[PDB]
Amino acid sequence: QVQLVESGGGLVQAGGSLRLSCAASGFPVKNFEMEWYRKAPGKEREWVAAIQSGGVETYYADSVKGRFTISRDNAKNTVYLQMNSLKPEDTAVYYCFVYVGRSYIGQGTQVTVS
Amino acid sequence: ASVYAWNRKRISNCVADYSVLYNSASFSTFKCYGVSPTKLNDLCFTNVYADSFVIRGDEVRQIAPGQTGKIADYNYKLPDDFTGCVIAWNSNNLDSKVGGNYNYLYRLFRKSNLKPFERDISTEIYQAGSTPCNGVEGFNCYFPLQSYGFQPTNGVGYQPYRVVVLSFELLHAPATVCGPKKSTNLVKNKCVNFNFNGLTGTGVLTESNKKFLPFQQFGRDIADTTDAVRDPQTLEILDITPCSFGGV
Amino acid sequence: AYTNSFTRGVYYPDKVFRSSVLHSTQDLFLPFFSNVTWFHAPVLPFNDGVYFASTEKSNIIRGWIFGTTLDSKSLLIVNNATNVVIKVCEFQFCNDPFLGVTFEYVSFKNLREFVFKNIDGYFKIYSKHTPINLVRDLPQGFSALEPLVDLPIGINITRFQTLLAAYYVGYLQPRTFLLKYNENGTITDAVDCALDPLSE
Ligand SMILES: *[C@@H]1O[C@H](CO)[C@@H](O[C@@H]2O[C@H](CO)[C@@H](O[C@@H]3O[C@H](CO)[C@@H](O)[C@H](O)[C@@H]3O)[C@H](O)[C@H]2NC(C)=O)[C@H](O)[C@H]1NC(C)=O
Repeated sequence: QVQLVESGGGLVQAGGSLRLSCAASGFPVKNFEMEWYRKAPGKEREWVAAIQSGGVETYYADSVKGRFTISRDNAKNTVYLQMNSLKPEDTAVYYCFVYVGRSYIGQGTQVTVS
Repeated sequence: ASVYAWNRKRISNCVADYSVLYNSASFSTFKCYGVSPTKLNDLCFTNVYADSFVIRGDEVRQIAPGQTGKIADYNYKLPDDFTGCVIAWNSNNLDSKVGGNYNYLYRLFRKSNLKPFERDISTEIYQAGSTPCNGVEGFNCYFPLQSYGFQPTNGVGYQPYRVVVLSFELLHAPATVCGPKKSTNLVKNKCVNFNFNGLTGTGVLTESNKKFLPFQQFGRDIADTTDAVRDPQTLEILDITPCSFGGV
Repeated sequence: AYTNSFTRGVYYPDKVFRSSVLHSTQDLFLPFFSNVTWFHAPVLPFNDGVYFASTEKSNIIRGWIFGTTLDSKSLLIVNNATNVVIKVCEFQFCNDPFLGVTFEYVSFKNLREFVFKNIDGYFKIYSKHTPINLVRDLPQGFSALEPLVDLPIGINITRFQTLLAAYYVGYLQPRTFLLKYNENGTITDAVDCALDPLSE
């Protein structure tokens, strides 16, 4: 009943910017925590950014603090993911995650930085 | 231990004191069901098997007697009318390495609901389509071993609450591990009530002149009135006299 | 083989000191002047209780197993060189069971007799030491068996088997005793009430 899809992907170079999104159905994002994970070639899955369910505190991991920003829109039920100051270490496949009863994994988006 | 390998360890015939655990300045959402947390140390019960895990702390309130969800479906399940305590507290400084503590991968998919108190271990990937996976990962393989993201910049809902399961069951089993039982000092030559090691009562308590074999704990006399006891912390033998009464 | 049990099998029924009184009680008891099953070295049944009265110069016998099926379906009370291992574990023995020369506890010219008792889920450990010498049979002397340890399992044990220069097995069933306590608190004499009408 929860369907998650990802949009807004593309190809950038070193010094570019991008903007990802995760449209949602069947649950409110103001009652559950939204997370984002990425998947680089030759690497495992690791967390990028998240918003808590209260919407007050946003968090970023150790290599991605100070540059990335996650934001949400409650009326469209879509969470936006902003790319800034991109390096070729961020070449990955990006997914959005939520635990509403069970876990739901989308189809993902492809972001290639070179 | 991990969620695939949380062992049912039988630590028995010792004591696990819980009064030092309340003053640890660490416990957050601790909730002992059935019986109160205050009287865990004086009264004990059998089947004192123990478990442990660091569960990801987004859905700690999904673990309850009769509450389902994600953790209660695919990690660890509590039945109705739970006797026992699961204590959740944060582990931020030590279970968090730089770059993500991916030492605890976890099961994300199971075909059925978990039985309460089932330690689940398996290798085989999830079956969600009708096509079987050929070993090479495809679009309907759905690799269950996902990674918890355990980084130091995560919040309190994202950081793992460490949980220990001191599960309490009822059987024809020995009550092996209990909490401590405090004791006062010894009063002598006084008409007084006593609470010794198993036996309570009233009288006047004196020094002895007899001796026992090393296996008696107390003693009686003709027509079975208790006139003696051994004290356990002093290795001495102590006598019983009834209090002053009579007619006027 | 069988032999006569002259005055054996008495024990303290509880941890109560009594001085110079003739206490009478009824409990699970070995009858006086009964016949035990002597074996000279064997599955033996377990109705309610067993009196075990072995002698050996070095105690090559060290283990005896309780249970219902005695297999992996349940105590293994075994000794070793400096400890004993007792645990309730579903275990195995081969077609020639021998010792190759949920608990833990740390422990002829010898006669180590023991009695085992079964009530209310509890199994209790009684023993004596008996330093006297007789190679023929169990002697004419008198001894009372003091308790050692008590532990609950809640298992209806049906039979047993000992493993490894002889052992003696008798059985227990309820009759009434009289016990002769001394000044120092030990049992010095006993009377089985239902033995002969003088003792009645
Ligand atoms: C139960 O616990 C109590 C206290 O932990 C034990 O009593 C202790 O017994 C030892 C040996 O009798 C005492 O040591 C001796 O102390 C005297 C003077 O106090 C000194 O002259 C000796 O040189 C020796 O150090 C010890 O003080 C005493 N402790 C207390 C607080 O009274 C008791 O032994 C324990 N019972 C068992 C079975 O372990």
